[PDB]
Amino acid sequence: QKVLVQSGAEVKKPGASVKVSCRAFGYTFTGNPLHWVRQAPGQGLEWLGWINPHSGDTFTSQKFQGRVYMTRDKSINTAFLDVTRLTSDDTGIYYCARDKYYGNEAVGMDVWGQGTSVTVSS
Amino acid sequence: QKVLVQSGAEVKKPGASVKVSCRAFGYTFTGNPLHWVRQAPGQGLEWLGWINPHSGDTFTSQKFQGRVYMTRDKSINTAFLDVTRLTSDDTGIYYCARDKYYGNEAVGMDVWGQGTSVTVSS
Amino acid sequence: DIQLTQSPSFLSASVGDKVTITCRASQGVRNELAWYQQKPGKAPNLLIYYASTLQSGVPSRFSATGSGTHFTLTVSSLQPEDFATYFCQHMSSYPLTFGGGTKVEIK
Amino acid sequence: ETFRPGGGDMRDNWRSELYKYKVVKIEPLGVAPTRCKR
Amino acid sequence: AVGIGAVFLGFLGAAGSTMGAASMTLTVQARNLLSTVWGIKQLQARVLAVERYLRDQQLLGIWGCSGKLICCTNVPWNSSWSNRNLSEIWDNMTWLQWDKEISNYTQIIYGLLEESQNQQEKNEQDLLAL
Amino acid sequence: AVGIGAVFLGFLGAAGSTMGAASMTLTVQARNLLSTVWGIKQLQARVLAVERYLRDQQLLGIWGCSGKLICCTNVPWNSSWSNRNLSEIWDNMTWLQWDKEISNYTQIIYGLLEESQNQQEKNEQDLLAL
Amino acid sequence: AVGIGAVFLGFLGAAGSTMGAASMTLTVQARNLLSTVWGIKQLQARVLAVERYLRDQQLLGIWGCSGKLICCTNVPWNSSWSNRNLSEIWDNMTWLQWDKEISNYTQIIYGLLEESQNQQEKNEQDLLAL
Amino acid sequence: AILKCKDKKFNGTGPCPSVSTVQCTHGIKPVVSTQLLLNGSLAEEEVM
Ligand SMILES: *[C@@H]1O[C@H](CO)[C@@H](O[C@@H]2O[C@H](CO)[C@@H](O[C@@H]3O[C@H](CO)[C@@H](O)[C@H](O)[C@@H]3O)[C@H](O)[C@H]2NC(C)=O)[C@H](O)[C@H]1NC(C)=O
Ligand SMILES: *[C@@H]1O[C@H](CO)[C@@H](O[C@@H]2O[C@H](CO)[C@@H](O[C@@H]3O[C@H](CO)[C@@H](O)[C@H](O)[C@@H]3O)[C@H](O)[C@H]2NC(C)=O)[C@H](O)[C@H]1NC(C)=O
Ligand SMILES: *[C@@H]1O[C@H](CO)[C@@H](O[C@@H]2O[C@H](CO)[C@@H](O[C@@H]3O[C@H](CO)[C@@H](O)[C@H](O)[C@@H]3O)[C@H](O)[C@H]2NC(C)=O)[C@H](O)[C@H]1NC(C)=O
Ligand SMILES: *[C@@H]1O[C@H](CO)[C@@H](O[C@@H]2O[C@H](CO)[C@@H](O)[C@H](O)[C@H]2NC(C)=O)[C@H](O)[C@H]1NC(C)=O
Ligand SMILES: *[C@@H]1O[C@H](CO)[C@@H](O)[C@H](O)[C@H]1NC(C)=O
Repeated sequence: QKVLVQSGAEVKKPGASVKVSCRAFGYTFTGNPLHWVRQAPGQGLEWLGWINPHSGDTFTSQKFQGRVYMTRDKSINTAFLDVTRLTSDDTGIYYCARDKYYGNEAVGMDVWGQGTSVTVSS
Repeated sequence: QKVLVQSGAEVKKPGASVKVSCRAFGYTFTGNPLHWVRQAPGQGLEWLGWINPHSGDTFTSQKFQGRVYMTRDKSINTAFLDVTRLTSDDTGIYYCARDKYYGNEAVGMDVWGQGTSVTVSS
Repeated sequence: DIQLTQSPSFLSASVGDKVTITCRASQGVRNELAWYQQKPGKAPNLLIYYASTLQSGVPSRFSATGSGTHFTLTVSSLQPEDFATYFCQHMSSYPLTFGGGTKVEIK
Repeated sequence: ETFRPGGGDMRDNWRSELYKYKVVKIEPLGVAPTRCKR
Repeated sequence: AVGIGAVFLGFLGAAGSTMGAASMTLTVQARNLLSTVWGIKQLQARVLAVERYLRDQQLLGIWGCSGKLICCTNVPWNSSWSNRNLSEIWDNMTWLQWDKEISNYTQIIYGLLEESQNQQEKNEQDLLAL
Repeated sequence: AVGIGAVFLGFLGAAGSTMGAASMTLTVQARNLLSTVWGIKQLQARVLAVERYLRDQQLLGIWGCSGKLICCTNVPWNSSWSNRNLSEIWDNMTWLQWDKEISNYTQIIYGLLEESQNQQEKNEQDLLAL
Repeated sequence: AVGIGAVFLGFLGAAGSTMGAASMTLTVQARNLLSTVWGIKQLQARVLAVERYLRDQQLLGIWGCSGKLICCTNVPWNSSWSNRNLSEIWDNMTWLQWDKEISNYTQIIYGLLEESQNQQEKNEQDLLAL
Repeated sequence: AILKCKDKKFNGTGPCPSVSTVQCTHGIKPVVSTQLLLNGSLAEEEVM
């Protein structure tokens, strides 16, 4: 029953801002943290960060601070990722994943969204 | 709305006892203390004492102790002053006054009764 | 007791003039003073409490200042219905006592 | 200006007597800042 | 000046008084919170009064302030809720204005108190285990 | 002589016993206070019982005796209420006779306890401020 | 590993968790216990909920655990009630299984707590007399 | 509480020294009759 659904694919010009949504089904939205990851075309997975939907606390990777922001709305059980200053290196599939989070610490990403394809070109 | 109403004028022989009433309107009777003052014909104001209606404690001037008594009835919001051993020097208008009593300490009497005229003669 | 004196006992002034009445106390009272106005054969009314604050509804022409033993009541602009007996009373310690009485009369 | 008698709705009749009254619910709980610490 | 003692202002007489003075009549307000057309306008209202009183008592109890009218807590005062200093709070303002001002941050403060109380209970249990 | 421990006398079995013995069965009375013609003879009486219990609990709580069955207070025993010495009170008299004797001074003592609790709360708040 | 703090699992989200984890969400369950054919399906149900909550509160209070969610007692754990060690209780079992296991010894434990609380109150009264 | 007077020979008024507490009384049958009480309780000592 645990499912994550995102918005549609995005095409943006360089320097714009993109908002990727992620809504949860089948589990308590505030009961687990949400990782935000990305995979470029033909490359590996790059860990952008993760957010706590309950307290609203966020952590961003040191090579992403000041550029990518995270928010949530519990009324509709959704988490938003805002990526600014888009470039051609930001192309790929963004994934929002629920962590198992046993023992109030990261254990593993078990439920994944369908993946939102974001493209950046002139 | 704050009003004090007393009984009618009294004429007494020397050595008798007089009871001056004072009922309150427009404010909480137990919420403020009541001074009892008198003004002789053509003279100044002489202060006899004051009563705390809530606790029932009283204070009388050191020149009137053992002669004048003070009581209150909360069920009817009334204050009674009993003066015994009347003399020709006790003639005048007796006033009952509500103290402002800010900070649980005397500040000033702002509401006064109409004044009960007590006369003493042979 | 605490002796409370007033000056002048009697005064003459015209409408529009200024009247200053002096309270003096034998012992020291910090601000434990009150000024009252009593008309002939009528209940007295409060004018000042704390020696510097007007009672609610009092005309703004009234003013008073003083601490310790010396106090003054000032009627900035005398008015026709301002002619009455004036009293100055302490409450620092028992017994409470009123002033001798100051009467303002028209000229 | 012309004024004519009216009525019909008896709520106005009650309103002329209850005009100086209202109902409130007491909220006894409150939170304030103080230097005290548990 | 001179005085004789405290006076009684009534059920809500201290509503217009400052917070410092109004905090000396807390029991006064507290004690009156519990007490065929007219007859059935009483049974359903008495129940509602009982539920309100018990909601308040439970809310106090889950903070550790049970059986107390003034209760200090371990939750620090986040200044974002209010920036006023104490001097202008407890001597120049009443409780109605305070409830007007802080009406937005009530539930988060309540949850913070709840979680702090739970942490306190767990810490006490751990301490008594040794 | 030889004993084998305490015994259970029932809901009001200790009514005829002395105060010292009756105070050892307070919980027995305490726990029994909460629990279409016959059907509606229940909903209103239950509300009345709940209200009586909550009134008693609130009166206890506003004295600082919350969650306690025997509670000491800071209000001195003004001897005008009763002149009997303890020796003839706790060992040669039951609680019913006491309730008969002291029925006149109940509310003033309750108010004294209320104000004493308020003063205790204010003093505790002042002390914890330092 | 890395953590970002606690999370909220809901009203009964910790039902399937162990006792150690479930004890960190006691307030979550605690605060939800109080809140013409349809209208009368509400009044008596609300009354019943109030009576259940008050029975639980009185039962806690007569043990000395008033206003507490985790409360230590002076009644030793008679091993006849349960032989399991703590290691397999607080880390490898939930509260539902515990309630299934210990359903037989509830009332005797409750009475033991009641009498222990009464003894504690009497002892405190005796101590404060000196 | 319902206080029951166990004192036999009790004539329905005054002090009862033999008292008990009962959750409720014995089963009372609402027998409607005039001039003769029917299917009621009997005095255990003598005519009362
Ligand atoms: C209703 O409001 C008025 C004014 O807002 C309150 O009167 C004020 O009471 C305070 C203390 O109760 C007075 O402060 C005092 O000031 C003097 C002189 O500075 C000082 O010596 C004292 O130690 C004290 O700090 C204040 O002056 C006074 N203001 C006025 C205009 O009278 C009144 O108490 C309020 N009444 C209720 C029932 O809340
Ligand atoms: C009902 O009342 C009677 C008396 O009114 C109670 O019996 C009394 O019980 C006390 C102590 O339980 C006895 O005190 C004894 O005093 C003698 C004095 O010589 C002393 O030697 C003993 O060690 C003991 O302290 C008292 O004698 C006794 N009264 C009689 C007439 O035997 C009875 O306990 C009460 N019932 C209930 C259920 O409380
Ligand atoms: C539902 O039940 C499962 C188990 O049936 C729970 O998962 C278990 O959670 C515990 C503690 O969160 C895990 O213990 C951990 O084990 C690792 C490895 O030994 C150790 O390093 C840790 O310190 C901790 O002791 C346990 O491994 C894990 N079991 C499985 C199979 O994943 C789960 O948490 C329960 N869900 C809820 C909501 O309570
Ligand atoms: C009429 O009275 C007789 C005698 O009192 C009743 O018989 C008794 O019935 C009870 C049943 O509750 C038995 O326990 C007794 O042992 C019976 N006693 C005798 C002597 O038989 C009889 O039940 C009464 N009948 C009615 C209708 O009240
Ligand atoms: C019988 O009733 C009378 C009525 O006054 C009462 O005085 C008397 O005590 C009763 N009998 C007994 C044995 O109590």
